[PDB]
Amino acid sequence: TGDAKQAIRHFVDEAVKQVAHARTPEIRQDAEFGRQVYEATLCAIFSEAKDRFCMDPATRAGNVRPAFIEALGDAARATGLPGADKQGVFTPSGAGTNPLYTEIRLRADTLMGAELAARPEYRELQPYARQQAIDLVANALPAERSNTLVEFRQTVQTLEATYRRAAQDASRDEKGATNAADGA
Repeated sequence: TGDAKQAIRHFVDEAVKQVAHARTPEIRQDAEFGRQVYEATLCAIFSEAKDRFCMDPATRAGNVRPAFIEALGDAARATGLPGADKQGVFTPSGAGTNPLYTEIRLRADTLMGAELAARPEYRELQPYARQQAIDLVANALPAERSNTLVEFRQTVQTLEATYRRAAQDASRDEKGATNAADGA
């Protein structure tokens, strides 16, 4: 409770397992629907990537979002994620789906939702479950798609920390008195 970093984190692990097994026999049953989870795995991580950076109150205005969005598009480009290039931006679709991570999210959500989950520690605790949940999807293809998945995975995580670290600097110069960042 005093270190949601480890506590709330371990609660997630359990949930993940339960589902892990739940949707494990189906993936091995047939080699196809498992590959569908690969595309959704990225997309879920992508719409969330943008949403995470966007929602973060410490990153509302000109917090480097423009570049953050393009980076993801560039990174998702090499991956080979289905999509299309519109004007000058690459985008797959509107929110993947998240039918797996959402299931474990519900279990832990109803369990934690406590003061420990309050602390901003839940931030870093982003690749904890994914690393696992996504590991399963890797089972259907832990060879290639895996290399691609593990890449876009760490790529996004570092993309946020790097973009956040920068914005954080701007936040320091933001506070003042008037016209701090109204951009009227």
